Amino acid sequence: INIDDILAELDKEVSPQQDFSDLMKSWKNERCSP
Amino acid sequence: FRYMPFSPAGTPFGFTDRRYLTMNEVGYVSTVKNSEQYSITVSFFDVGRFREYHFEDLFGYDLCFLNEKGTLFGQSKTGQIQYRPHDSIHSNWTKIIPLQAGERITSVAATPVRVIVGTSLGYFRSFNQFGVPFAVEKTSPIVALTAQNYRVFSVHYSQFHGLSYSLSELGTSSKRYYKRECPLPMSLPNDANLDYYNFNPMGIKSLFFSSYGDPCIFGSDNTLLLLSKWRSPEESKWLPILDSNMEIWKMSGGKETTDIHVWPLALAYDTLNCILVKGKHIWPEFPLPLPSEMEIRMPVFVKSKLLEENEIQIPVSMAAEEEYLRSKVLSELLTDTLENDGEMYGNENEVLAALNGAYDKALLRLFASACSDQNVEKALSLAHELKQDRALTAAVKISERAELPSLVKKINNIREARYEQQLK
Amino acid sequence: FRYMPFSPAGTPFGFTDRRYLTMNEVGYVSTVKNSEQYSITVSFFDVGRFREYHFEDLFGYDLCFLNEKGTLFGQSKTGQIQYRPHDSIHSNWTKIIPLQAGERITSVAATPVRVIVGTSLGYFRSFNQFGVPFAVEKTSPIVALTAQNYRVFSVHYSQFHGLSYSLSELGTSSKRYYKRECPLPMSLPNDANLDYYNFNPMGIKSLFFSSYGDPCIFGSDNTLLLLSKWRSPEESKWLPILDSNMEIWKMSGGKETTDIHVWPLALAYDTLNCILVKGKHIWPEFPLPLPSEMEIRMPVFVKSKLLEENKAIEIQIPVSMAAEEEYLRSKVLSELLTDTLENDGEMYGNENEVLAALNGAYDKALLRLFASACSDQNVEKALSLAHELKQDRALTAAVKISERAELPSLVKKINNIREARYE
Amino acid sequence: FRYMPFSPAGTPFGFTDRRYLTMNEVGYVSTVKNSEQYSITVSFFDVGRFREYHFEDLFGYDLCFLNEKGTLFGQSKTGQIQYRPHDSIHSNWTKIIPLQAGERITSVAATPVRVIVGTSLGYFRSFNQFGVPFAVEKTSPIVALTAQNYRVFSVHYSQFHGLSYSLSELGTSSKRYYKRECPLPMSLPNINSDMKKDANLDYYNFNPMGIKSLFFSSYGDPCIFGSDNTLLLLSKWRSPEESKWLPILDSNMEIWKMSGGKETTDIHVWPLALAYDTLNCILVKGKHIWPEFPLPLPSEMEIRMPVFVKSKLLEENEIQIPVSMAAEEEYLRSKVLSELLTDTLENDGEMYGNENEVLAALNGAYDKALLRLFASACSDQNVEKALSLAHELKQDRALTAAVKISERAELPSLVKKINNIREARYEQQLK
Repeated sequence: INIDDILAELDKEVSPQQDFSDLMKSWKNERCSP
Repeated sequence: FRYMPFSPAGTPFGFTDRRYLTMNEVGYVSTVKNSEQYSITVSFFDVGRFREYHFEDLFGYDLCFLNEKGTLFGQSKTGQIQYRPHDSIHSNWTKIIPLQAGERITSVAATPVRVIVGTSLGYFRSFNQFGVPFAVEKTSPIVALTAQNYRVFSVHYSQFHGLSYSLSELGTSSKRYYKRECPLPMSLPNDANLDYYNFNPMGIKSLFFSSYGDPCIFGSDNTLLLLSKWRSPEESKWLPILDSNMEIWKMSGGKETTDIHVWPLALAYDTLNCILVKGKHIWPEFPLPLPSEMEIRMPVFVKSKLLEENEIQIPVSMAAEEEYLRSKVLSELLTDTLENDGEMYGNENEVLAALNGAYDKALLRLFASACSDQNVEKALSLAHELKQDRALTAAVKISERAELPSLVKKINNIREARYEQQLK
Repeated sequence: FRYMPFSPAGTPFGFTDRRYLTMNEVGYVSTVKNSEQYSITVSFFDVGRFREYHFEDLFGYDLCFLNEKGTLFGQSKTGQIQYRPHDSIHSNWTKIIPLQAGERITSVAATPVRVIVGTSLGYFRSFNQFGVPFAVEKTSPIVALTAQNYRVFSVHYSQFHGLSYSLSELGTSSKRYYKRECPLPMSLPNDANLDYYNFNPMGIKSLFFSSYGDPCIFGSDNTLLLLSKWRSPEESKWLPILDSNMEIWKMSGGKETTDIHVWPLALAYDTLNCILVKGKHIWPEFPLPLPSEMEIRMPVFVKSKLLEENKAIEIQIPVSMAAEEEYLRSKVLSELLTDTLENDGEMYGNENEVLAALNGAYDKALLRLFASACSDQNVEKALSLAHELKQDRALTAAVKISERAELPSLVKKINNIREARYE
Repeated sequence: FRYMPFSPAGTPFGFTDRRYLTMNEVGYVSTVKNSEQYSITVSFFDVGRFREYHFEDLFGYDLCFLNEKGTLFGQSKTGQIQYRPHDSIHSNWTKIIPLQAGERITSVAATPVRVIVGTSLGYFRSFNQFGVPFAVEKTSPIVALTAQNYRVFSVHYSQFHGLSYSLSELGTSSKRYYKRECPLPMSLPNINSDMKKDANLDYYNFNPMGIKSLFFSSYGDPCIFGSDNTLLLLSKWRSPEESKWLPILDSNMEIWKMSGGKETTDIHVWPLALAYDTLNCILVKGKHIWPEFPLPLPSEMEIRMPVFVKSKLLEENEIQIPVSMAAEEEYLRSKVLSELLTDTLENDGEMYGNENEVLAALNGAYDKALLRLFASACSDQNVEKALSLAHELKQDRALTAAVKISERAELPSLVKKINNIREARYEQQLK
């Protein structure tokens, strides 16, 4: 018995933090690769 | 039996020589012995709108009540009070209370309009916020007193009457009483902590108010009560919501221990801020540690039936019933606060909405177990409480998966009667 | 003080090793302790409706409550209960009640819609008939419980303040109380009767409801109490309506026999069914005797006045004392029924004629006192009862009795009430 | 614990063989112990209207209650009463109450309409003057009772209840309650060990609750006088949730204020009944606190609120009081009499015809002494203490004279706040 999909429809009826997590991820990949 | 002066969450001297006098959700007041005199500190939990100070005592104060507007001090033998407002513009004043032979002062109160001094023979003297007296009234002896924005809560007691609260509201001119001397469900007491029971015989640690306007009281049973529906004259119930003998037993790994205790400060929406004192002596010491938190749980667990399932892990078949009660209780304190007075902050509607979403969801962990053991009547009555209508058709798809086909008809019989209700 | 697990009309062991646990109008329970377990013997009074079953008690159930639908047991120390309907289709579920260190279970109760368990720290746990809780609440400690279709009776007693009832009802929407802890006008007590007080220290024998919705209680005071107008909080008053010790002296005809003990069972609008216990024990034993019924009687008679009256020669009471009882019994029993027909509807259909029987007897019981009022040549003794009569045919009959007594001034006073009563 | 029978303001035997039974504004009645019988003597206070008569007691009528219409008696072991009115307008009939094993009767009552007898286990047995029973009702044990034309006032006590009063009313055909079994703020006599040698043991062996007298007002509000030596008074009893117990008088202050700072204990206070504002008394002066034959004249005494300090009167030297203290006492003492009197008018009306005149005479002296605080507060330069005093002035003419007080204080900023209170009355008064 899984109610999570039935709960996932109950509530429904680019983001500036995610850009900074990608600049921090692309910076660590830079300094160690040849 | 003796009367002792009471102040919210005070602490005695012990072998040391510095104690707190009050401790609530604004600041804490400490005192320090100079053999001749005392040095009183008034330190605050908030920083922005307030400053701290300290001054020198020459009388021996042992009663206080610290809140937002002022700081009402007191003296337990000579009958001498002093009122020190936090503002620099308004000046202080001092008045000396009439006392008869063999009389004390038990507790004081510092409402934004009135100032209440209740003594240990029953007198109820009420000033105004500058020092003009208004009344003298005779009631039962008073052993505790507190207040919020306009309301006043108190605990009477005699040697033959018995415990009784009283909950009034001195407004601008309205003096609407709500409960006048109704009885109160609490258990008084009957070692390292023998120094405590000489200090406070009544056993009430610290009574206070909520942040929403609901009285609480933390007894010596270590069980925080709460009052509901107090705007109604005939519906008041005392809902217990926390056992400090149980939250410690879970966190100690299923074990009796005599090291962690509970000292409360205030209440929030659903959390209790606590000074987890660790040691034999159950009062906190100096300096005051950081106030931790603790959640509220309705007392439905068993001390024995968890141990046969082996920190402590709970099966879901027992954890489901507790969340059923807890969102049921919290709704009745929230659905009336909006309807009668209203909301203060503005975000009160969305937490109300998400609390209903925990109500129907926690029922469906139980509703599925009722179909698992081939029971149609037990699982029928549970579908009359879901005020959320989008979970009604959600239950029908759980009815077919357990293959109780007559039960599938009955839920659709419920939906139609609540469907015709809306059209009228 | 010790808190003991009270059960309705329950008797202790005594020297024997078989005792009862309950008693009411539909059934009773006896238990016998064998070598290793207990043998609970459910046994009914009605045979035309239900069937007897009985089995082995695995834990030592010592609390019980028997109603028209089912039964409910429980162990006071460990805290395990059991609910068995008399129908075979519905199931018997077993739930374990959470307890603390040093705590008993005082009493249990069973409604056709709810189930209540009250402990000795004050918790008031409420279920439904399948085992889904509704609330956990905190009140004063409880020593007795009693339910009917919608309404629950309770009795509280703290170690400090105590002796106070609280008549609640469990509505379908919200529990709306009617008396929240009002004080109880009943007296705690001040060898075969030694173990009755080590088993039930309060001395409450049996508390119940009526069949017209009015609570009662029979304690160790040996007097039947009854609450009138319980719905309105303005005029709710207790009316003591039966002395149990005075009816014993009335049937014997001048003999005070101290080995007849009374044991009430139920109420049926006029009569009290009893167990005329004879012996050193005030409680009955094996086998249970027959039901015995007593017509209800006010405590308005004097011990000494009936002694000197019945000195020359059942107790013969004079008419001067006889119509005094009949007036009050017509006065109490009138008011109890009029609000019930006004608010609960008819149940038996013939209720409106019964009021004419009391109101008819209301007139005659005053008129035998009315001649008892004027025969002592005192004018002041009689004129107030001309108000206290109800009917107009009574005041018509009140003018003919005043003429033969040669009171011309009392004739015109009864006439003046007619100008008040015709308007 | 042992119960004892009760009567309003009744002295014990002491050591002699004559004592009083009751004492109120009608008259004092007394017995003299014949060695085998007893001899009642019924004396009045108004001799031009009614007349002193007496007879012989053959049964020990030690419970009594005297009023304007009749004079009831009673024995607390036989349960036998007899209603003997003053004039020859009624007979003297006798009805015997059924008593049980160990039971007693503690008090009686005498109203113009009904007769009430309560026993020591709660059988509230109601009669009338015409002698018929009404209902036997079961309440808590009763140790005190009094009444007036319809209402009754009782005091219950148990070993399992504690002190609790009850204010009900016998109407025409229905009895209604107002405060059924509410708890009571009264001190019980804390009898210590040295009082078993004191001269007052025989009083406390006679009366353990220490209630010397209870009575109604001249207008109909309840009172009491316990062992605290204070006169309590219940107000606003018609509203069921706003009852107040105001101690209007303390005897332990008027001894010390009138003895000139002496702690002399040889004078005592004994109440009889309460007037409009003054209190009639019997000033006993001796080693025994109860009055003895012949009784002194009924003297008057004015009421004082308890707002005076013992210590602060010692540096001010009959002890004299300053004007800095006398306004505040008079402000309170005129405030509660302006609360009791008004609600009797708007529910009942006039009882003697002169109620509006004493009403308007009181609100003026209230507003007059309120100015004395205003002149002391402006000289100490606390202008917000002055503003708080302003809203209480009831008459508009009180606001007018207060403007002239402000100009001698040289505060042109304060006077702006006062005049805006004055015009703010004008908008609401037109609604």
